[PDB]
Amino acid sequence: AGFTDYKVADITLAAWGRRELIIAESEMPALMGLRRKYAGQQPLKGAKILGCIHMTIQTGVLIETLVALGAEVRWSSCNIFSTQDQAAAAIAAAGIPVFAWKGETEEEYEWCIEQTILKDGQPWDANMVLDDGGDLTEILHKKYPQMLERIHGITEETTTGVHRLLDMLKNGTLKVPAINVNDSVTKSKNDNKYGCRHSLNDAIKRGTDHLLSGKQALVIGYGDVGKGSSQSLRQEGMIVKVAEVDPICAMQACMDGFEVVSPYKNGINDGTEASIDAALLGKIDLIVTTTGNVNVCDANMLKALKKRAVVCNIGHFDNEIDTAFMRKNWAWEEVKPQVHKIHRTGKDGFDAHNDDYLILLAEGRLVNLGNATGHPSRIMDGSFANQVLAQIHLFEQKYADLPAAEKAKRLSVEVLPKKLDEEVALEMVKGFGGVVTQLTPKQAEYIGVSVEGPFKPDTYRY
Amino acid sequence: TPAGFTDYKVADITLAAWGRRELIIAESEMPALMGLRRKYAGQQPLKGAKILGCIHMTIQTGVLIETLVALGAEVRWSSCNIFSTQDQAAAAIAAAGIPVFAWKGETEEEYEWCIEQTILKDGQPWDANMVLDDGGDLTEILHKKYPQMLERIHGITEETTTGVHRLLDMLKNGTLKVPAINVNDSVTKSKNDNKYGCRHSLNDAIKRGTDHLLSGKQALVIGYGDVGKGSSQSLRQEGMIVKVAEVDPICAMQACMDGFEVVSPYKNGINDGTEASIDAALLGKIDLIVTTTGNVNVCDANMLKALKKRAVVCNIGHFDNEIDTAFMRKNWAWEEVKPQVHKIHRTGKDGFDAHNDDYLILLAEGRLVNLGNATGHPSRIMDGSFANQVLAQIHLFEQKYADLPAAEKAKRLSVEVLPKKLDEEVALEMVKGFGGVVTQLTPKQAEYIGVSVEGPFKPDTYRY
Amino acid sequence: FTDYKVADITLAAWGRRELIIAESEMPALMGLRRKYAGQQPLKGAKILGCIHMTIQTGVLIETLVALGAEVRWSSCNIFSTQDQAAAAIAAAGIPVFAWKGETEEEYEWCIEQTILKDGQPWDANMVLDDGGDLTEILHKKYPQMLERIHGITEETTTGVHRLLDMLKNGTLKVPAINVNDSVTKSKNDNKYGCRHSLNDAIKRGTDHLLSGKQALVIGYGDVGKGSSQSLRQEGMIVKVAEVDPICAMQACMDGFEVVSPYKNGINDGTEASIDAALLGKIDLIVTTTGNVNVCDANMLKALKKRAVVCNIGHFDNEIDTAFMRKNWAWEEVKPQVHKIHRTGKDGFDAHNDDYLILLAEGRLVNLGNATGHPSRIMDGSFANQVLAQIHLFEQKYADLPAAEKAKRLSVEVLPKKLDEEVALEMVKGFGGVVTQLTPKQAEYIGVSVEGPFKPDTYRY
Amino acid sequence: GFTDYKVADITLAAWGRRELIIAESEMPALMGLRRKYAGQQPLKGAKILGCIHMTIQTGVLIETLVALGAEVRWSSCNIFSTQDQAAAAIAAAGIPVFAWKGETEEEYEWCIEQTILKDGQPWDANMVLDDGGDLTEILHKKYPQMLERIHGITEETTTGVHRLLDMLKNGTLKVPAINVNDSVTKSKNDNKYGCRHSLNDAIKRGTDHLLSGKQALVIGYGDVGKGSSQSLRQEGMIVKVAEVDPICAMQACMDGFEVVSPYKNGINDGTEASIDAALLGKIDLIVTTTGNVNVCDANMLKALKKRAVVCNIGHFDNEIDTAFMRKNWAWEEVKPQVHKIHRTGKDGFDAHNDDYLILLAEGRLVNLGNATGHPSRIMDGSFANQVLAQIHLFEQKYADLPAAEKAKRLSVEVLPKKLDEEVALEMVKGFGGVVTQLTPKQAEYIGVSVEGPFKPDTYRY
Ligand SMILES: NC(=O)c1ccc[n+]([C@@H]2O[C@H](COP(=O)([O-])OP(=O)(O)OC[C@H]3O[C@@H](n4cnc5c(N)ncnc54)[C@H](O)[C@@H]3O)[C@@H](O)[C@H]2O)c1
Ligand SMILES: NC(=O)c1ccc[n+]([C@@H]2O[C@H](COP(=O)([O-])OP(=O)(O)OC[C@H]3O[C@@H](n4cnc5c(N)ncnc54)[C@H](O)[C@@H]3O)[C@@H](O)[C@H]2O)c1
Ligand SMILES: NC(=O)c1ccc[n+]([C@@H]2O[C@H](COP(=O)([O-])OP(=O)(O)OC[C@H]3O[C@@H](n4cnc5c(N)ncnc54)[C@H](O)[C@@H]3O)[C@@H](O)[C@H]2O)c1
Ligand SMILES: NC(=O)c1ccc[n+]([C@@H]2O[C@H](COP(=O)([O-])OP(=O)(O)OC[C@H]3O[C@@H](n4cnc5c(N)ncnc54)[C@H](O)[C@@H]3O)[C@@H](O)[C@H]2O)c1
Ligand SMILES: Nc1ncnc2[nH]cnc12
Ligand SMILES: Nc1ncnc2[nH]cnc12
Ligand SMILES: [K+]
Ligand SMILES: [K+]
Ligand SMILES: [K+]
Ligand SMILES: [K+]
Repeated sequence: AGFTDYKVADITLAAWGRRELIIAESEMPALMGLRRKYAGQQPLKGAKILGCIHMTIQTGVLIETLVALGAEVRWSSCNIFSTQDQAAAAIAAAGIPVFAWKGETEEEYEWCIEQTILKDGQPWDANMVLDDGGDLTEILHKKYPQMLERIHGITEETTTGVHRLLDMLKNGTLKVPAINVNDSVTKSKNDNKYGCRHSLNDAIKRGTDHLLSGKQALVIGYGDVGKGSSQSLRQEGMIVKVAEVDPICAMQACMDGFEVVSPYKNGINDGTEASIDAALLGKIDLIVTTTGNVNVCDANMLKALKKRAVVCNIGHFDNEIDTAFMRKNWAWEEVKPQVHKIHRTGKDGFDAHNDDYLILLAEGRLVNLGNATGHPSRIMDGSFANQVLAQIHLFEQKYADLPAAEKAKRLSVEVLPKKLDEEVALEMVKGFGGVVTQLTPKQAEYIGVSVEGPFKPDTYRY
Repeated sequence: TPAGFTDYKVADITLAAWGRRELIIAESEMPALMGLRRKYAGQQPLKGAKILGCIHMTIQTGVLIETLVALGAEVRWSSCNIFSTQDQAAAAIAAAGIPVFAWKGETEEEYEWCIEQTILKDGQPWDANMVLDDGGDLTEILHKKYPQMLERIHGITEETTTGVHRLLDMLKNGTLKVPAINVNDSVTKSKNDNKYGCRHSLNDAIKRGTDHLLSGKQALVIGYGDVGKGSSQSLRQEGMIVKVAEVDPICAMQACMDGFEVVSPYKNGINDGTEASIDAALLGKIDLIVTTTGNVNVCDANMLKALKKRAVVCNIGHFDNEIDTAFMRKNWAWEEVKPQVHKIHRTGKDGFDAHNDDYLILLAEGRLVNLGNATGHPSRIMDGSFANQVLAQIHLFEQKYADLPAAEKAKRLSVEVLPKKLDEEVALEMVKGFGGVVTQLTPKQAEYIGVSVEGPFKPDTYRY
Repeated sequence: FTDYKVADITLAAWGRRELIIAESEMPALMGLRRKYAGQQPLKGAKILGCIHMTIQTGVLIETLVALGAEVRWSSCNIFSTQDQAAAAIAAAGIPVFAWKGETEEEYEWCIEQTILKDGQPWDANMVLDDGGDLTEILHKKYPQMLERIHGITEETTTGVHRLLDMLKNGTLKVPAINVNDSVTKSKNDNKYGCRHSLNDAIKRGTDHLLSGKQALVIGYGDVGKGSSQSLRQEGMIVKVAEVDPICAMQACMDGFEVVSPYKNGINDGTEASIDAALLGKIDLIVTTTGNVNVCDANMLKALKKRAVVCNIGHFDNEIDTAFMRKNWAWEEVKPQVHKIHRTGKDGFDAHNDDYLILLAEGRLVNLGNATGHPSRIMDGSFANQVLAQIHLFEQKYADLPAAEKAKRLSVEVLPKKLDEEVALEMVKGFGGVVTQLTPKQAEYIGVSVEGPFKPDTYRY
Repeated sequence: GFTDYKVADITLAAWGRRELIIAESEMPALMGLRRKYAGQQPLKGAKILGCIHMTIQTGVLIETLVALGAEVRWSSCNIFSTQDQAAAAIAAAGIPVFAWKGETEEEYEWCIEQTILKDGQPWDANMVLDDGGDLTEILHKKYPQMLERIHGITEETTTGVHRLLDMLKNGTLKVPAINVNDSVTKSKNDNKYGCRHSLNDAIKRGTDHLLSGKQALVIGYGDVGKGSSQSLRQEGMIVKVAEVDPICAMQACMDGFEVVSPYKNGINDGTEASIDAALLGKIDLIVTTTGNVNVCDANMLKALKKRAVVCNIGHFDNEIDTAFMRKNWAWEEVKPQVHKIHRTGKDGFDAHNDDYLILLAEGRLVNLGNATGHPSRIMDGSFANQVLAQIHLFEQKYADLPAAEKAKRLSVEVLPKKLDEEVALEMVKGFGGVVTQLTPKQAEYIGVSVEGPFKPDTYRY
């Protein structure tokens, strides 16, 4: 009542969002377990969290868990297409500041982040940051250093954001410590891999309703996202080829039953059209970029792709695909929101029955969130249980209140302890109805662990 | 070849020409190992090395042995398991003039005697200066029984998870006398050999031992580490309905996401020692149990008593004590079907009825089943592991730990892994052997993600 | 042009964009347009059509029209229409009566609107049907219209069954072609189509993770085979129920555990007969049988809390949804997704944990909660439909003498050569290359180089 | 003093018996018939000439026929498919069997002749069980007087049925036959899932090659090609499929395989120029599954990637042009049923030559040649059908009918669906599966009897 401190597409979607949040709570036992465990302790009482992450139903359950543990938040999405408008509405209607809708312009995206940072035109009294991709983190360091003086930490969701943090640390420009949430095993080897397994073919089906069985796919990259993406397509019956620059990841692709190829002859990308394996790309029906790198589906690749191939990206940022080239040279025909036919016949107009087009999904933005709903609740449970534990840890450490000599000793980018990683995993397993076996004292002694764990040395790769 | 060569003990020297035929085939399947031969033969980096080697005497180990020799080493060899030798591999190596003491079907006494025949030459300690081990038995015998020989040894290169665990325990207790390289934890070993090797060779061994249809039947895999992951896939890809047990909730999470039901042999996961804690309804439905843990007594006597009639029991971890075979020897009658395949009649100890329906089928007497009942991992997978072995041997031999003063020795007494750059170079040769084409980063791309164009491509923290 | 009724005519441009995409996905059907356009084999045909008004059906409709036909069209399910497809067809001046979310009364009205033109029966002479509802209405309510109709081409397993029952009973009035049992229909559409579209519909309705959860698929015919694969490939632990031991054998060999909801498989009506331990572990039940009450009231009571319940057979009586309407409280999550609260009939607690999630109110879930089968699969089914329409229309049964009619009153399938010719176009659509026998090789196996390559008994 | 047999080594009998006793526990449909019909002795007076792979599984079939009252004289239908411990155990039981692994072609013919002749004269045979048609052909060509007294042939496999149908077409078939192959519990169990189990099995035993990540080309996508393709894909091979039948090719595409032809545009015109050399030069493994002739021809063999494996899982070895390889290339035996074929010439080879192919089982049925064929629990279905087929034709007593009645009965038929379903039910119970029973209302609703059959005869499963 009287609450106007938000901006969403349609507040009347709130009841629908609330119904979906109630379903999602039953799919997120690790997060709901954190709510029950810590609600009395209120470990986030006094925390004021700036949050920048895809404003989905799953993020709604994360926000309400932080709030239930005592935090106040101000929220935005980290992508212009990833918000679920009913989730945003349900959060705003609960009295929580959120600035997010599906289909933002770049200008609106920046404005939404700014509305979390500023309250009534002045810097909010923020003391914690939760980020996915590093955009909020970057704006705070470049534009609001006085705010970082009073911030105790950053908890960063995703591979790309972690890389940006490590670059700041290397350069001496990171102002507050961070937890790399991505590299919990219950994040990286759950969300990044199995989440894309679930949601990649999901988004492609919703966008195009194409049969995938029997068609040819090229997955660029075979890290955690590339592994999950390749499985998402292979399990549908696609004939999947994999490209990689890392020979260890390429080895895994071979042993997993994929043919490893390069878009470039002998894998040498010298910028000429002559370097493109036109015979290979002329047979590809679907290309997916998974790298976190720049220009891995480039202009000459796009020119050589089979007519009517689908082009999409599931890495964090759209510059994996040279969409700028396509905006400059080719005519875009909107099929429906986040689905565009790109006519390679020219820039000025198109024939409605032209056969020489590509289908681009989500304008090159994260395709699982742009054309579907991203990862499912029961996977995001893992990632967001880690986020909550990381917020608790850094808020309780109170870095901003430390003397300068003590700050220097704690300015780092760290992961959560393996014991907590395991405790999140156990809640996930119980959610499936799995029954973990308890070591006898002799067995725990034999392999050199405590019965309650941790069960593996920190070097273990799973 | 050498005139009058008698410094070996194998089952049947007439298998040597067959073994050599298979070695020549394997060379074509092991491009990383054969690349090291081509790259380093001229340099002879192992000239002067005298390697004690203890690892399964397979055709794949033959190619490893002849790679070490080609690079300048002398070796004396034994198997690290009583059932894992391929007799034609041992024969071909002996016929090449290489001391080898190994045959399929050793007794435990013969197994120990074979290791001692590598340690000893003409009744006295060989002047060994390198060790290559798989599981730590030779490492243990040297420390326990021949500690003075370790004064001349520059390093141990240890193949497998269990062996590394034993080394780390020695290091922490102050009992390890020479530095070691953990070959297991190269990604081109652990995430190639331990996983994909078992995927290939578990169902292979079960088929050769039993010729049982696997499709449609119920399996329980104990463990979901690298071997458990590969083993579960070996069975699921055949159409088994696979359930997975784990103590590690992270590994259990992966099993659930990989499409397996995660269960415990014990009610609520709690073993209280009693038969009442066994989930007898679960175990009464299981057609196949596979242990993969590297732990002790994970398929215990009460589980064995509860298993479905005519279930197959096997172990693919390094040591046989994963299964309580001792209980079965004490209480139940063993009927050999053929070598390494026994029906174990639960009707009693003394005799058995030839037509009794209440038996279990034990493979390889509970020893590593892929090597006991088939041929272990294929050459193209062992290529990764054994390329790492050669590089580790070169590294420790060139470091010359035994020649350092006692102060410098304390600084280098460690258990280390190979650097990621080398791991990557092994993988690249493996990928090329499949005909795969790795893409080269542009300078701008390499700058963008913060790597060199030549690698390494991942931080040391990366888990693949 | 006002001779239509759709949800929103302004969706026409969107539907037309998707029809142009779908044409590129349907080489067999577009090949028929190109090859028969000159002949106009359906010139003079007036086709009553009743099948899911999807984008794929739009390409079928426009193929029939391109070959000379006139049509009047309705959907064969209340939830399966894609409104943009219906709009695009209406905007092309083709009469269609169909929208997503019809009531049962509106569904019947829509069929009647195809049957009647300007308050009088249309001079129809052909029928295209999916499930047999239009066939049934013509026989029961408008039998004199059947005196001018040359044949029926029936799409699906349930409709074929209904045709054979009338043939057996002497009540079928016109000849029919069983389109379902072309191999490029039954062993393409019924199986692979459900493989594509079942997990699709479950994700769109619930966004549930499927990996690691327990499913029970009731049935293992073609739909059950495809459905089981749809779930297993996502990582579900899939159990299968069957009454047919041969289909059950296939499930075992395919790597599924075969179970019954009933102790020892005996469904004697009592709660005591339910395997409550089994059902208490199931996260998802999918019915695929074309039978009645295979997910019954006692099974629904025993199911794990928050399990998903859906049906991908033709009719919603596979699940006892009437029991649930009578006894439990329905909370709509969003269209075609309902939480059914087992706490009672009148009202519910918004935070109650004891509910089931029913998709599409028990109607065909792939069409109700997603878009049904993809264009490239429907290409096979609808190429057969066009060929079957050409064949019956040219036979001109309604014009034959009575004794000539008695000899042609049957339910037939298309010849194998045509089945193979559809398959060849589908294979070419994937870039596949079929090998041609040498004369010696064809002699050796006793076939012609042209084919057909298999005897009519071959099961593929 | 039983001497009416010839096997490799009779001392293998005890080992064979141990394996028969295990296989009995894996064959519930077949052992179910043994228990059901033992008292009635429905094959009393039957005298069966059998020609089928002398495996442990065939051992259980033979002893089921004998337990039901039959006498038999047995041979293998392939020179490499016998399991010598199975043959020894059968001989040691007093059953005439002439079979060993590694027969020459002359010995193969001699073995069949030893079943046909007893003490130098025609045996008083009155039934035939065959797998591939060689025994059936010899009887028709050489022993027509014996066929006058034979009541029927029960034929196991696709190729043998084709041969029967050709004879029926030509009016040369002299006795009726049951096509056992086309029971669903045979064709869609044995032909498909049996090859799924045993193809990668045989390749591993012959070569120990890693299959994951390598390229395979499967020629054919019928029942054997479907199972074979799955055998390789499930191991992680990248599997391409060739077909002449566009419906089978459509299935391969929808099952997630790339469909390719060895020949450019699929046109096999006999020229080297017609070979897709780029494709063949990428293939690590080629498997023929067709029942056809020369589907892996000389020009394909010349074009294959160095060190590719070549094998055949169709009934006969002429699927591959091995004659060409014998005539032009040097053969190096690696071990029994594994040969390197050196494409450098005919007159000897270099032991370190890199340009060779690996041929398994000299192109004969590779699952049986290099491993043990299908597993017992799959063969259970096929051989339950064989037993039922033998009972049916023996009880019809065709040989004793008047000429006019023979004419009405001379046919090639399948077993009725009710039997096919009952076999399937015993197989499902063997897995612990529980089939649901229709209610009366449900049976009425779909128009079937509660006991079945549940499908019309047109149903394809
Ligand atoms: N859409 C989602 O829901 C989602 C989920 C998790 C992460 N992500 C994002 O996806 C991206 C990848 O994440 P990750 O965890 O898999 O990282 P990763 O480091 O595990 O994998 C990236 C891979 O790309 C490869 N690569 C780099 N440049 C390449 C090139 N030119 N050609 C081919 N391969 C190349 C690398 O070798 C590496 O193996 C990041 O941007 C991450 O933030 C997205
Ligand atoms: N046979 C082969 O070819 C082969 C190859 C590689 C390694 N190995 C051997 O296999 C064993 C396992 O190796 P790994 O690399 O997988 O090790 P790992 O540590 O990766 O996996 C062992 C797993 O067992 C689980 N576990 C332990 N005790 C358990 C119990 N009581 N119940 C259930 N799960 C339990 C652990 O949680 C762990 O995840 C070692 O002995 C190793 O030397 C064998
Ligand atoms: N949704 C779709 O897109 C789609 C596509 C094709 C067909 N269908 C419909 O799906 C249904 C099934 O079609 P089909 O082609 O698979 O038919 P089918 O005859 O091939 O299979 C139905 C199966 O259900 C089994 N069954 C019957 N009663 C059972 C019971 N009580 N418990 C367990 N199993 C039982 C039968 O034994 C049979 O194998 C029909 O209604 C058909 O019209 C739907
Ligand atoms: N080894 C075994 O255990 C085993 C088991 C069953 C059958 N078989 C034998 O295997 C063979 C195949 O049996 P099936 O049941 O699969 O028969 P099938 O008729 O179902 O399949 C053979 C397939 O080969 C295809 N084909 C023919 N010539 C071809 C060519 N030149 N190129 C590509 N494809 C071609 C046909 O179109 C057909 O689909 C027969 O000889 C049969 O007797 C062997
Ligand atoms: N559903 C989701 N919600 C929030 N962040 C995500 N990242 C990937 N999927 C997501
Ligand atoms: N094991 C086996 N025994 C007999 N015939 C077979 N055909 C295929 N496998 C067989
Ligand atoms: K979601
Ligand atoms: K091996
Ligand atoms: K569709
Ligand atoms: K066998």
